[PDB]
Amino acid sequence: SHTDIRVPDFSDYRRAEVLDSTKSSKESSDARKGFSYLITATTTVGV
Amino acid sequence: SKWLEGIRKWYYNAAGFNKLGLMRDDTIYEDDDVKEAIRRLPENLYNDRVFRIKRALDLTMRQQILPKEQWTKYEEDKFYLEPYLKEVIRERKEREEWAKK
Amino acid sequence: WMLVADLITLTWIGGQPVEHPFIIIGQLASILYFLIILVLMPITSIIENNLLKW
Amino acid sequence: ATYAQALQSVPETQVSQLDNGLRVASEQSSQPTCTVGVWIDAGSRYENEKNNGAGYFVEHLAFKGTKNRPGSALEKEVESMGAHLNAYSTREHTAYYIKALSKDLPKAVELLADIVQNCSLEDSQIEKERDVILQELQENDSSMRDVVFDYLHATAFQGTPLAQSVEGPSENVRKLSRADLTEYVSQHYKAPRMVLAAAGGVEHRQLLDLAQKHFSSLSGTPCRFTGSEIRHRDDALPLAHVAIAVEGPGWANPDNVPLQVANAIIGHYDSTYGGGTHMSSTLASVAATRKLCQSFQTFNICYAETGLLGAHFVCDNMSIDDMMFFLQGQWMRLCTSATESEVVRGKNILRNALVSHLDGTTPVCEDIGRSLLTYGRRIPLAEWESRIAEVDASVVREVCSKYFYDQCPAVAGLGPIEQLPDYNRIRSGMFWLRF
Amino acid sequence: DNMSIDDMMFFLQGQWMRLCTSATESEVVRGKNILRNALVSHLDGTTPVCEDIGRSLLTYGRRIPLAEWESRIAEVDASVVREVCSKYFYDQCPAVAGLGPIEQLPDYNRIRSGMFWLRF
Amino acid sequence: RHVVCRFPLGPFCAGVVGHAALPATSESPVLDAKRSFLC
Amino acid sequence: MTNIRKSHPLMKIINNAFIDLPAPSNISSWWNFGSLLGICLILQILTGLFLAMHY
Amino acid sequence: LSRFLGPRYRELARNWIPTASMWGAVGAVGLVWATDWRLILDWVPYINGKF
Amino acid sequence: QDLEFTRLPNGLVIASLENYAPASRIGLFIKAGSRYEDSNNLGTSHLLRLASSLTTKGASSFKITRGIEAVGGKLSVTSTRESMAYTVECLRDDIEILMEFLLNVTAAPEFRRWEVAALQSQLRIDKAVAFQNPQAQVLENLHAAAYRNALANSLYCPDYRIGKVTPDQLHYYVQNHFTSARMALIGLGVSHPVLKQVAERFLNMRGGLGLSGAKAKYRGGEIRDQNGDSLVHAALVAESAATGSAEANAFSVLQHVLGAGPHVKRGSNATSSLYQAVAKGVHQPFDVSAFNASYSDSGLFGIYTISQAASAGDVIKSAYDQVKTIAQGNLSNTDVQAAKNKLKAGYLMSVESSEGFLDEVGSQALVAGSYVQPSTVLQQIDSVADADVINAAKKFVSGRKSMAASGNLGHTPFVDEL
Ligand code: HEM
Ligand code: HEM
Repeated sequence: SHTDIRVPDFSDYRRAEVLDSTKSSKESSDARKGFSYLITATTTVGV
Repeated sequence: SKWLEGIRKWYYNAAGFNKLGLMRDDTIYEDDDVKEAIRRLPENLYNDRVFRIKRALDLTMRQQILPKEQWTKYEEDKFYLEPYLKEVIRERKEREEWAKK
Repeated sequence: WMLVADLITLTWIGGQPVEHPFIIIGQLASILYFLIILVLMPITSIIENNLLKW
Repeated sequence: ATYAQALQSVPETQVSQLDNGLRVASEQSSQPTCTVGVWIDAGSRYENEKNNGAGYFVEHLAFKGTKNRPGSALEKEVESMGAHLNAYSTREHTAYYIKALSKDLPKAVELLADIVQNCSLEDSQIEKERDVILQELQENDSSMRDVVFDYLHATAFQGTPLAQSVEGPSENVRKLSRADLTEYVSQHYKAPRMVLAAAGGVEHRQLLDLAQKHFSSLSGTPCRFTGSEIRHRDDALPLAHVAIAVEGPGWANPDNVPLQVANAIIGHYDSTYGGGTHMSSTLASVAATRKLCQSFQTFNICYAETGLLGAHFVCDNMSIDDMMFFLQGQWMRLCTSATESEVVRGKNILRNALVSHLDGTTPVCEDIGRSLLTYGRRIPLAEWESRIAEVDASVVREVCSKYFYDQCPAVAGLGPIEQLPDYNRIRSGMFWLRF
Repeated sequence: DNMSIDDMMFFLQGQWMRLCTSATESEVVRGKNILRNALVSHLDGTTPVCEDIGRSLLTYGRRIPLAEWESRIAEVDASVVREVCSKYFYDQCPAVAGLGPIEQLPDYNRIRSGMFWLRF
Repeated sequence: RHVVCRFPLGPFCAGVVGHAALPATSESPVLDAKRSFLC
Repeated sequence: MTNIRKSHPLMKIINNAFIDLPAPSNISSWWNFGSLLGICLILQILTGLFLAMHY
Repeated sequence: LSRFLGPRYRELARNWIPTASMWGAVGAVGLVWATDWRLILDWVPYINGKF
Repeated sequence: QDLEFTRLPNGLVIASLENYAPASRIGLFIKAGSRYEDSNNLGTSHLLRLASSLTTKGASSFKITRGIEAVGGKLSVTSTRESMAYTVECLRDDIEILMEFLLNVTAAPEFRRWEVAALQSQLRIDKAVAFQNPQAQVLENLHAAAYRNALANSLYCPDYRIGKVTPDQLHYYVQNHFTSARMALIGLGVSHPVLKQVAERFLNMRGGLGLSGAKAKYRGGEIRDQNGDSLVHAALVAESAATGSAEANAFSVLQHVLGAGPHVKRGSNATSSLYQAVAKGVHQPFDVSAFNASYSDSGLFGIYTISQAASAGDVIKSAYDQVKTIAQGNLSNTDVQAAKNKLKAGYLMSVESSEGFLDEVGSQALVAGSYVQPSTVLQQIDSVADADVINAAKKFVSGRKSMAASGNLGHTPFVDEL
C-alpha cells in the first residue's frame, strides 16, 4: 500500500525556478538560498 | 632505600587515613579513570572498600578515630586499585595516541 | 595555614600607612600569596604523591 | 606480489558489439562455473504512470513460459542442467542471469535469448502473476527498509519518473493487460539498450558467436531533486526507520569516489556489530555507547543524472533526535574538518569493498553489465585504485561541502517518528554557525 | 521495589494516622465483619480447632467462645478504634527492619516524624 | 565436501552483519525458500 | 495518590533542593557557612529595603 | 596540552584558521563600528564623512 | 598456482593457495563448537564467537578493532555445531597485521571479567536476531530432539545461561578445545612459508588432541513449539550417515532428487519431486525441501515443510509419501542423473567464491586432514548408483523419526501418527 501513495503536487507553492519537473535544482539552489539569505542578512543589518 | 622508606612511613602516619581504617587507594580522588577502575574491581574488594569508606565517614561524623590497634599498618596497606587504574590509564593513553595521529 | 596567615598579614598591612616597615612586609606577603597558590602548593602535592608511592 | 601487481594481473574485460547493437562483454577467469546474463536499460524510470508496474510484471512472467519452450519446459531444462536462473529489476536496470557450468554456456545463452525476445505472455499466466504481485505488494509493507526507501525516492524525486516505485501502484497492477506489457517489452527490450555479460570459464569468441547465433534477430529528461519530507507515523511499529538524503552525483560524475570515501568514513553500524565503543566511526561509537541506534547505514545510490546520498538508521522512539544530530554532525565535520588519517581509512575501506564485491562470478557479471549500461565501459580495478589514491582530505572536504553543506535534505520516516526533528531543524543542522 | 519504599511507607503511616485521628463508622463495620469471618473460618477443621484450644488455654487460660469474640467485636466502634489506634500508633517510636535494596527507606527520624500529624 | 555448507538448501545462513567483529552461524538446509512468493 | 511534596512542581523543586537532598553525613560545621551566607544575603536584602525607604 | 600535540591537531588547526581569522575580522569590524573608533574609521573612505 | 597442504609436527594443517588476487583471506578452522560442550558449560561457544574483538595479551580490544578498520579488513567468526572458524580478510599488503591480530585472538585470549560481562547482553540480541527466521528455532529444536548428546547442543546460548557464562569457562573451552591437532590454517592469497611462520610463532604452544566429546546418540524424539504463527514450520528427520561416507553422497543425491532449495526465482520447483507431490494434494501456499545435515559422527536426513496451519499435516504426509515412493523403487535413472548434475554444479558454485573455497578447504582439512580436488568429489558424486539412493530412502523410511514443528501446531501430525 506504500506504493499507492504519491506525494501530492506542490506546484502552487513551488518557486518559479523549481516549478519544472524536467530541470535540475542544482543550478537554482544557489539563487534560491541567496534570495532567502539576502532577506535574512538585510534584516540583521537593520537590526 | 631505608631512608626513603622511613620518610614514606612518616608521611603515612602523618596522614590520617590509617587512623580511620582506610587504605591509601580508598582515599584517591574519583576521577573518570578511577571510576572505571572501581567499576572493574572484583566484588569482594569493592564491598571491602565500600565498608571501609562508610566506617571512615561515620567516624569523621562523630569526630572520632579508630582504636590504635585497628589502625592500618604501613606494611599491610595493599594497593588494590593501582593495577586496575594503571590498566585504565594505559587504555586512555593508547586512545589519545591514536587520536593524535 | 601559611596562606591564611599571609592573608591576615595583607589585611593588616593594607590598614597600616605606607612606610618603611610596612612596605617591605606587604611586598613579600603578596609574593608569598602568589607563590603559595601557584608554585609551592602543587610541588608539595607532587612530593606527597611520591611519598605515598602513588 | 604487491597489491598493485595483483590489480594489474586481473583479467581484462573484452567488449564487442553486434550489428543490432547488443554489446557482448566477458571476463575469462578459468573457473569450472560461469555466469551469463542480459542487462537491459529498462525500469521504472522509463515508465509513465499508466504503465508503472509493467517491468516488474514482465520480470514475473519472464521464466513462467516462452513460445519456444512453453510453460515449465524452460524451468525444467535449467534445473536439469543444474543452473540457477535469477532476475532483478530496478528503477534503472533489469537483469536476467543464469548461473551454470562453463560447458552449458550455449544452452544458457539460448535460454537467455528466448527469455529476452521470445517470451510468451499467456493471459492465464498474466492473471496468476497479477494475483502473486498483489499479494507481494501486501507483503512488502512488512519490509520497513524498502518502504522507507520508496518514500525517500517518492519525496526526493516527486513529480519525476524516478519517484515511481519498481513494483508500481496496485491499481496499475490490477489494470495492466497483455497488450501494454507486450508494448513495454517491445519499446524497452531493444538490442541497443541491452548488454550480454558473462564471467567465468567463458571465452569471448564463443560468447560472441553464440550471441550472433541467437541474439542477431533483434531490433537495430533529467530529474529534479526536491528537499521534502514524508512522515508516516505509526506508533504501533516497534522501531522507527528514518532515511535522509541529499542529491548526489550520477554514475558518470568523478565525485562519486570521494563521496564513497566520505561515506566509508561515516561508516555503518548494527546492534550485533562486535566493535561497539571502539569502532573507528565516531557516529558508530556514539550509537554503541549510548545505544542510540539499532542499525545505521550510509548509502550512495546513484542514477544516470542524479542520485541519493545520505544514511538510513533504525532507532527507538526516544533516540531519533540524537541520532539525527550525530549523523548531521558527522557530515558537517567531513565538510569542514576532515583529516588525512580518516581519509586513508576510508580509502582502504573503499578498496576492500570494491575488491570483495567483484569476487564471485555472479558479481563480476553484474558489474560488467551494469557498468556497460551506466558508464559505457568496465572500469578496471586499477583505474578505481588510481582515483581512490587521488582522493585526500582536501578533496573529501571540497566534495562534501559541494554536496552536503547548506543543501536541502530529503527525509523519510516510518514508525514512532514523533521525535524526528521538524524539517526546519533538520535543514538548520545541514549548516554550521561556527563555520 | 527499590524506588517505591518511601511512597509505601508514606501511605502506610498515613493510613495509621488516619485511623488514629479520623476513623469512620463504615470502615469500622467492614473491619469488624472481616475479623468475624477470619475468626470463624480459621476455626474450621480439627487441626485449627485443636490448635486454638491449646493456645487459648496456654495464653488466655481459657478458650474464648466465638460468641464472646462476636460480642467484643460488636462493642467496637469508630470511637474505640480511634482511641486504641491513638494509644498504640500515634507519636510512638516504631521498630523498623529492612532487607535488600533499602536505600530509599526513610531514615529513622523521618519514619518517626511520620508517626504524628502536624495537623492533629 | 565435508561441511554443512555442502548442503546448500540453506544452512540456516543466520549470520549477522558486522565489521571487525561479525559472528555467523550455520546449521543445514532450512527451507524457507520459494514460500516467500506467496505471503 | 501521590505525596504533594514529591509531585507538585514547586514543592518537587523545594523537596529535591532542601528536604530529600542526599547530603554527606560527615559534612562538618564548615559546611554551615554557605547557608549562613544565604541567610546573610536575605537579611541584607530586607534590612536594605527598609533602609532605602528612608534613604 | 599533551593530548593536543599530534599531526591530526595540526591539520585541525590549519582547517579552522581561515574560519577563526574571518571571525576575528568580524569582531574587529564590530568593535570599530560599535565604538565608532575614529582612528580606524578615518581610513575608510565613505565612513570618513562622519567626522 | 596450486594448493599447498602441509601437516606440521604439532598436528596443525597449513594450506595456502596463491590466486594472485587483490584480496587475501586467511582463516583458522578449529574443531570446537556447540557439540564440544556439556550441560555445565552450555553457551560458551556462542560467547566465544562473540568475543573475537575482546582484549588479548598481544593487543587491546581498541587496538584490534581500530587497526582492523584502519587497514579496512574484516574479522569474522563462523560457528558450526562441530567447527568454529576465524577468518580475516584484507588487501594483500596488510594481511600480516590481521594475521597477527587473528593469532592473538585465537591463541592468547585474555577474558577480562568486565569485558566478558559486557558481552553477555550481546548473546540475547544475537539470538533474537537469529531466531527472527523461525527455521533457526525449528532446526535447533530438531537437533535437540534428534540427539541425546553432543550435536543436540544449540548454536546459541541457552536463555538460563545468557548472563552466567563465566570467563573461566571461556578459558577452559579455549585451552581444552583450541588445540593444534584440532586446528587448520587455510589462506588464500598468501605464501606457504609466511603462513608456516605465523603458525609457528603463535599456535605452537597449545598441545594437540584436546578434550574430545562423546559420540552423538540418536534420541529420536519430537519437540513441538506452539507460537501461534500462521505458517507451521516442521522438519521430519532420520539418522542418515556421517560426512565423507559413500552413504552420505547417496543421501545428498537423494536430497537433490526429492528437491533441494529452489533454482528459478518465483519458480514452481517443477523438477523437485516433493514440491509436485505436495502441490497435487495441497493447493494453498506451501514450501517443501529435503533436509540433509552431515556431521562427523552422524547425519540427519528428512523433509522440511513450511505450510499453512490447517494444511500442515497434508503437506508433511504428502512429502513423506513421495519419499516412500522413492524408497519402494520408483526412481528413474534420468532423475538420478539430473540430481547428480545439480549436486556437481552446486559444489562447483559453492567453491566459486573466495569464502566458499576457504570454508571448503578448512572443512576438508579438519574433517579428513587432506584436500580433495573438485574433480575427485565430482567423480565420487557420479559414483553413486540409483540403488544406493533407493536404499538411503529406505533407511529414512524405516528409521526412527525425530520431528520439530513450530507454529499453530493444531492439525500438525505427531511422529507416531506419521
Ligand atoms: C553571597 C555569597 C555566597 C553564598 C550565599 C553562598 C552559598 C552557598 C551555599 C548555601 C552552599 C551550600 C552549603 C555549604 O556547602 O556550606 C555553597 C557551597 C559552595 N560554595 Fe558558596 N556561597 C557564596 C559565595 C561563594 C564563594 C565566594 C565561593 C568561592 C570563592 C563559593 C564556593 C562554594 C563551594 C566550592 C561550595 C561547595 C562546598 C562543598 O561542596 O562542600 N561560594 N555556597
Ligand atoms: C549582601 C548585600 C549587601 C551588602 C554586603 C551591603 C553592604 C553595605 C555596607 C557595608 C554599607 C555601609 C554601612 C555604613 O557605612 O554604616 C551599606 C549601606 C547601605 N546599603 Fe547596603 N549592602 C547590601 C545590600 C543592600 C540592599 C539589598 C539594600 C536596599 C535594598 C541596601 C541599601 C543600603 C543603604 C540604604 C545603606 C545606607 C546605610 C547607612 O548609610 O548607614 N544594601 N551597605
